[PDB]
Amino acid sequence: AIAPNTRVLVAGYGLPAEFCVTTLIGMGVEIDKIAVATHREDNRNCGLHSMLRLRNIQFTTAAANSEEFYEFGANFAPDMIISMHYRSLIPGRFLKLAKKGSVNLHPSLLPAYRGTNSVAWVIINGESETGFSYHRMDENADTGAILLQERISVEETDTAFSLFHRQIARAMLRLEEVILKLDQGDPGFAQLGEASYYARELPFGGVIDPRWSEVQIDRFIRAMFFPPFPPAVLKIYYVPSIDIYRSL
Amino acid sequence: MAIAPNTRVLVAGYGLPAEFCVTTLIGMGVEIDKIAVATHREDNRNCGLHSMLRLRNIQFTTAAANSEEFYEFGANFAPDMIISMHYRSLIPGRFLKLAKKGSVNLHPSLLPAYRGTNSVAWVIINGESETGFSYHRMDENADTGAILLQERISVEETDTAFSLFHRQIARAMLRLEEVILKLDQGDPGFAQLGEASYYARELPFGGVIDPRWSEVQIDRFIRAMFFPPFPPAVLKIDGKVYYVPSIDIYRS
Repeated sequence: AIAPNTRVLVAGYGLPAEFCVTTLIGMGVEIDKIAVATHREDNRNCGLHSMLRLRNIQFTTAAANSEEFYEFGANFAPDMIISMHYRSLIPGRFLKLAKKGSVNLHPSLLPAYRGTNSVAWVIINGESETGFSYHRMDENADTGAILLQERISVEETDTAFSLFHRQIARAMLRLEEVILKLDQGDPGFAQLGEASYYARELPFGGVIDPRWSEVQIDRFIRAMFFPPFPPAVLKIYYVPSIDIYRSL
Repeated sequence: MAIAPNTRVLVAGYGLPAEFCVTTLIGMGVEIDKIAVATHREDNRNCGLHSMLRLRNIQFTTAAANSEEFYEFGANFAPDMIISMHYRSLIPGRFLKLAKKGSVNLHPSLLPAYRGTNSVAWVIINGESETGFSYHRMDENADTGAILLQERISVEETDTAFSLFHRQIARAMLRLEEVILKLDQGDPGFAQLGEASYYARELPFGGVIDPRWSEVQIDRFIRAMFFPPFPPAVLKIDGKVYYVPSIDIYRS
């Protein structure tokens, strides 16, 4: 099992966090030993919210930088903090509340592909491999000792949509193991190699430059595929697949 | 090895396992227009799913499993496979027929042991030290058909219905991808073997401790009734009803 009377704060959003809470209940962690920091109910975060309400699990939606959020942590007094797709930077003072520390899920092999749109940028740049990294957190983004990584092959037929969902699914299959490592106080290993980073913004503002090769265009199209967001644009109009691009 | 291109997969399901199943199928490269979901009305446990369906524009029905609307929904979609993930109505033989590659259902017992519906509680109540889950091809009957995948889960002294139910889901989801690939490849699965047993829908002994049971049976029953937000096991002392504490406190 996990050490009894262990207190776990999950900071998270969506399925990953719903799945994490599920896993924790499965490892024996009591309800009063669990707490969730999240964001408001929306069309990705409804499962989490409906579970929090049904099972009466204490939670906050307060902003990560608010005194209300800090107090939610201090009143709970966690042993560990798990970040599952939490969308805001968690201040150092908050992370410091967790006496056994924390773990975040990042869908790249860090220090490669820090930032956001990792799954989109992996496809554009033509990577044959990506993966995910579970890592210990510090005050900074995507930094800290690696507890676990798994390599994910990128396919020629992958879109951002498919790679995003495979990222989640595969990452979940290693979560239990990761919580143990955190519980056992595994220090993990330092990040190393060639670090890269990519921004909030939508790659090339979602528009296809026609001076690119057919190979890069196809990749851009695939990386911009993410329903219900609009797909890539050509100018001459809307291009969700290479066939439709070949039709034009 | 990857799922066949243009595979068409209908998912009949409810709650997280179904949401996770769809996540699993999209990550395996099954395209959205080639996914369909049959589920029930939106309620607490099914929001995750309903919101996904709506956000990603995945076609779905909530029609009753025995309704003509449901049959036609399947017929029109024309699945290669059907995957049941905590679907709550018996799917008729004629619907399952539509899937050329057939179907799979997730059941949280080592079938044919613990057919029926409070598998987790009954496993605890009977003092099993070992249970598991079963992925199986469906036919017209409930809990019948060839096994594609069984995995063992051990039951602990500290397990409750709550803990075990959630470990059943978590652990079962980790074999899902593999099971979809078994169906992809036409694995026939293997006939069910061993002693069958069965348990009905109504809550074991109406949620009530019989004080004449031994300490060890009462221990088990209190654990099997622990499932928030539902009320725990009940003890009657001098014709006067009491809610039991958590086994933690019961054990002192």
